[PDB]
Amino acid sequence: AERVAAFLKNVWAKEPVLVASFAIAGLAVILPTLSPYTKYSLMINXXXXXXXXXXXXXXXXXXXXXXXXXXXXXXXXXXX
Amino acid sequence: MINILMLIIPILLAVAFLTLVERKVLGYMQLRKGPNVVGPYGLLQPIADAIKLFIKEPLRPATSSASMFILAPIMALGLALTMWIPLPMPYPLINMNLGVLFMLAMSSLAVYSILWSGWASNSKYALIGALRAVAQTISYEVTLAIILLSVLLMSGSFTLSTLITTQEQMWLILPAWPLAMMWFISTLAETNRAPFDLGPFALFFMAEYANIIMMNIFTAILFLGTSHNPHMPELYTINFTIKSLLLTMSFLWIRASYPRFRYDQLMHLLWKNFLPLTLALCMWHVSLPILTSGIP
Amino acid sequence: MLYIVFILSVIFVMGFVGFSSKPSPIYGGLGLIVSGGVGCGIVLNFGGSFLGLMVFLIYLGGMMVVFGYTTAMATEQYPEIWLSNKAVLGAFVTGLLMEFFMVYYVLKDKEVEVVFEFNGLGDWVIYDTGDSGFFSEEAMGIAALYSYGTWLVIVTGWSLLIGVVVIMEIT
Amino acid sequence: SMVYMNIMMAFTVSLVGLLMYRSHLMSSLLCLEGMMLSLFVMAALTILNSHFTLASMMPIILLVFAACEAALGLSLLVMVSNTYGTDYVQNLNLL
Amino acid sequence: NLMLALLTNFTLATLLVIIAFWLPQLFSMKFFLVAITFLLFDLEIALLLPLPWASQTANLNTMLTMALFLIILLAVSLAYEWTQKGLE
Amino acid sequence: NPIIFIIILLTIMLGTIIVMISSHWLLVWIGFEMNMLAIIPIMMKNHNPRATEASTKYFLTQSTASMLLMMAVIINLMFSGQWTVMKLFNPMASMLMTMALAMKLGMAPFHFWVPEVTQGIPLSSGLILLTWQKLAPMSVLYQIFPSINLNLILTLSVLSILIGGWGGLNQTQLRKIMAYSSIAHMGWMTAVLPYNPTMTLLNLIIYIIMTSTMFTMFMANSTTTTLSLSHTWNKTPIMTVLILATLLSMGGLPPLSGFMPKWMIIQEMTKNNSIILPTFMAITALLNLYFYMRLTYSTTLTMFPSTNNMKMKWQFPLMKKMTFLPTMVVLSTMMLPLTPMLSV
Amino acid sequence: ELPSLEDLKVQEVKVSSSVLKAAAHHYGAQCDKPNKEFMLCRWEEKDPRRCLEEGKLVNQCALEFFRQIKRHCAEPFTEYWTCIDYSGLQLFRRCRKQQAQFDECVLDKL
Amino acid sequence: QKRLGVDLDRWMTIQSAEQPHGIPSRCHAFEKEWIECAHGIGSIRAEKECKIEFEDFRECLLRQKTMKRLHAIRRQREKLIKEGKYTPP
Amino acid sequence: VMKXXXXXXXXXXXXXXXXXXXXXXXXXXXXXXXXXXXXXXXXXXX
Amino acid sequence: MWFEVLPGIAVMGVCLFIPGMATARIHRFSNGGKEKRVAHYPYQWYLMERDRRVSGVNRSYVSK
Repeated sequence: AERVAAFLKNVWAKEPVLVASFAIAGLAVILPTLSPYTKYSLMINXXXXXXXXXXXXXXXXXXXXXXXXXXXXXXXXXXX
Repeated sequence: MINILMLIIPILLAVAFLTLVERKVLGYMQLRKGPNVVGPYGLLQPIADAIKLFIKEPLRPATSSASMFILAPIMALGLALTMWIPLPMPYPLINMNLGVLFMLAMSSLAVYSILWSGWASNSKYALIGALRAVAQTISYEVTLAIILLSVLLMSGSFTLSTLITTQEQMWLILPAWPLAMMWFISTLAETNRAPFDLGPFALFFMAEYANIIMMNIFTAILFLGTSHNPHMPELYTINFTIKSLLLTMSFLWIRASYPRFRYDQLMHLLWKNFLPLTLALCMWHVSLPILTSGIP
Repeated sequence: MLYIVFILSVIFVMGFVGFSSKPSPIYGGLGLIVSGGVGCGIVLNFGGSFLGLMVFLIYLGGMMVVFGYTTAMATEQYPEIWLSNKAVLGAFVTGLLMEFFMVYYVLKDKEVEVVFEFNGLGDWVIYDTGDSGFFSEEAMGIAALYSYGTWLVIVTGWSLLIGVVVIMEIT
Repeated sequence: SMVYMNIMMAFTVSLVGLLMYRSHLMSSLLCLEGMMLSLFVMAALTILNSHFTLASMMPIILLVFAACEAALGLSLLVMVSNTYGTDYVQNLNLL
Repeated sequence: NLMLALLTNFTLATLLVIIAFWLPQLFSMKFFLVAITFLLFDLEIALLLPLPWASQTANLNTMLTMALFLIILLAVSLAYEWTQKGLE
Repeated sequence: NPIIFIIILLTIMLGTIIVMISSHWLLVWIGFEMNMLAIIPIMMKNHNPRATEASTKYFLTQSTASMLLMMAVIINLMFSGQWTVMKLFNPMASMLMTMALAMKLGMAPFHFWVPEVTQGIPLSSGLILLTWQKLAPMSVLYQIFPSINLNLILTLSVLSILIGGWGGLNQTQLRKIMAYSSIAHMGWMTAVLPYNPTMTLLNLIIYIIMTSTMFTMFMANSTTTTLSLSHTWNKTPIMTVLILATLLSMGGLPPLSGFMPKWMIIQEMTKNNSIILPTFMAITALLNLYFYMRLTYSTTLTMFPSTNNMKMKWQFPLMKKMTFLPTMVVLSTMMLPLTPMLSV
Repeated sequence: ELPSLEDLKVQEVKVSSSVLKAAAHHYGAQCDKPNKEFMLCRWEEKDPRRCLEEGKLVNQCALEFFRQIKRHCAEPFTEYWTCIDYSGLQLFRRCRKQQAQFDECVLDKL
Repeated sequence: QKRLGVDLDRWMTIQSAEQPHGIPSRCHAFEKEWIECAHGIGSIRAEKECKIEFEDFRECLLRQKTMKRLHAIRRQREKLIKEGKYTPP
Repeated sequence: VMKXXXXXXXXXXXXXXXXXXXXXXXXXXXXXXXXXXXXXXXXXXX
Repeated sequence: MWFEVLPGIAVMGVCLFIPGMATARIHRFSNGGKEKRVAHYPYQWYLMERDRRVSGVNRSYVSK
């Protein structure tokens, strides 16, 4: 190594707080794209209804039923 | 509405009795003894200082610039007491729509107290010395804003009541481990004498000591709490008083143990040492509720 | 007593009377504390706690604080008393008579103005809103957003990059 | 109608206060802060009453650009006090 | 009321001033750059204020790219500050 | 200055792009104030007492200009409440819109800063950044061409050529003459805006190019008529021939392509039953020509500015657009009279 | 403008407390059709002037649901209601133990 | 616009547009008339065809027509002092 | 209104089809104590 | 020893202990249930508005 081994141990000796400024902020950018866990957070965020629900008048339609518990609609059940 | 009067007079007593604890803890840290000649264990001195400094002790005017010198204690004592209002002591006095925004603003408005006192004296050596003390207070409020915005980003909104609910079993010291060290240093901003030091003298530091208790309780909510328990408000308050005073001893610890930083090197602590660390943590605390689901 | 916004709006103009008048930059500096702090209350009364506290954090927690430095850098030590100053008191007395004389005409609700718009009652229609929303509402419950307005975030970032670089080149 | 008769009046009073001078150049920049403060309140009332929700971010952006001018123009004021003794409108050289 | 809480604090603060006075009977341009940096950073903090407030409802893929971007330029401004800052 | 001077210069280029490509009222507000933060460092440059005085006089006039413009934006919420740049929808907001844009431009009542700002600029590179800056308020005026009252635009256009035509007669400073030709040309700009918004964009094209040809030929350092005098014999004699093509073109002369604005501005106005105004335009334009009449005698004559010191080494300036642009500035009236359609 | 008559508003309304209604979200499951009819009326026709007869059915069905709780399992419901008001603004926390006592009584009924 | 924004979106300018979550405008229904009336160039240069739908829309933001009406009721209520006045609540 | 000119009909709006909130600004002029309590969501906040 | 220091903490275990107890014990007198509700968002305020409309005209917090 020409600068990988040379210009790393010098940074630990001369101001090692600057190592933390690039590494922790670096992991803040790279890790969100790599991890297959960000998909779950988007699912519940859209599922949480802040506004009141709206009923649509159905004329021959699928995947829609009554307000009572039935196998219809989205209704996220990701890890209970 | 008697509650406001129950958050001024016993609060001013806590500021009055602080001078004893500052003299006794630092005393035992220096192998000397605290006050004893005054009362049973020197407990009658905070009232004795109040009669001494206010009644017979006069003020020789340097210039007395009409509106100022009498306006600066209003910005000192008044703004320090308004900070007590939104504090989530079981059920707070008129709970704010946003808690910490009122907390950060009135602390940043407390900068004027040392500014108007700099204008109060005609001498140029006083105001240049004053602006140097403003420079310390002005800089560490940037870090005070950043650390707060990264702690809240983990859990809760700006409301102070939601900061109790997040600490049901786990303190915010452990997830914000470098920030717990960072916030403790940044609280030493309003002329705390531990990092660096610059109407009458008496009531001026009565506001400055009040801000020390204010930051001590503010640390005891943002980082401490243990539980809430709505059934018994007594069990929370007894536990809170121990947690808050243990941090109050630590401000009497840094002042006792550590010398002045050199003003320039204190400004080299910020921007060069603190701000690259806090912003990297601020970057890190943005990603955390997105990496793993947790946006309340 | 019955009015909330209208009483504070008079104090708001009263602060600006000290800006039309020139009572030295120190006393004029006190205007931004009085009119600024009351200026929060005018915003706060209609709703939106976040936007009302923005003046507390920036104008009262930065802007005038930095303006406190420059008063010490140039034109410092002593402010001259406005009672002794000529025409400064004259601008002050004419400034208040443009507002206080008008308030007497605002009494009995409606008033004649330079513009076509009238004063009105300002008690029942003071809020101008019924129930509107419920949870996370009041227009400023979700006030600022990085979503949708992605372009505005970049350009604000550009100007704040300019500010740090440019002032360094000036001084 | 009711409130707008005062905050528009405060804007016109500050408009006079800018262009009127008593030799102090610090007071003009102080009035520029007031001008943006009066523009802040006038924008706030129009957005908060008529529930826009989207336009609420706009005075926050306006607040940023308020401080952009009231610092970079303030830095030039310091440069006048570096070249000359004290800041005055009367102290000029340009023809 | 909020005004009832405020006025009671200020009136008793001024009352102590009445006791304090009536009752007794007998230069450097380098520090300006600090105020400049402070005010310019405040607005970036003001733009970074709605972080634990707007992330609850809005899309995360659109926000994260923009949220970090403000802190990046907040550090890039400091990167320009490092090359000849001052003796203070 | 290294890359940072180019970055600052690029943000003025980017700043006007926000003004050009826009739909929101606060978006153009940012675009104007993006320039305010970016012109000032180039206004300073050489650490001068004149530069400090010019920048402070530039800021305090143009900061008040933007805040008057923001009032027009807020009244657009008071009435209608639509934030799309098309119409003011008010007889009150239109007054505070046009007068605020008049402050940023060199229009009649707010002209006093223009000559004293131009004097305080250190270099010819900074002198371009006022003539190019006038594109930004002109771009907004093209967008809001209706709903704006004739009584407070055309009066400001007529008076500007009057005060511009008398404002350079008692001046010898080369920067001051260019600053008052700016005030003179702005009267020809806003006069078209009611009588078809087209040709105002072409009037910019002719003006911006013709002004840029001047300062690029003023790279050989000259601040006064007497300093530009020592150029005929001590310096190159072919350079005096090419400046002659730009001096005479700024005034109303038909063989040169500086008559191409004065071609269509009169033509479009006469179509709409107005003859008494275009008469007043052309006669006052001769006073604008009269500055260059006495300024051509600095180059055509000997005038005796010999100076004992003679330059042997050849001059090497920037001269970026000093060759391509004067060829278009001298002759285009025969080349492209159909360019009215191509531009707008 | 022409508004509705003086005797248009339905009798017997707002007898229940604010948090008493919030205590049971079983109202979302049982008696849901008349609530959804009024909801669909509002999005189609924005005016309250036309959709008021549907709202009369809402107020009538609401009383039919609460009277069933008045007849059967009044003891565990009121105990859950005293629990829900004793807490601050949590409204669901520190009351899960008494929520176990509820539903168990209701399980005997439909 | 002097230069149009083609193949890119940066608008979100007009009222009653895409909501932040689902929050409505105070004058949402009135612009549903106004935008639909003036989507073509017919009432843009003349502005006479949509005069009926503009007056009601101007009434929504200012409420000046209701302000003059409520003042007339309040003045006549003050006229009933020491006369035939009655208060139901 | 009995001797004046107002009919108290048709409303202020000329559309007479949409009909907005209407009594958001009105909400009865009589009894000011009830009106002050109704428009106090931000003020006091209890 | 600590027979001198801890009385300085015990006096703080009264005066600083007051604001926590005074804010809690006051709800006994203001309410017949030891609770005061905070709005935060317009939905919870409307619930408080209809609570004053039902049974107790003046009182905000009341059963049934």
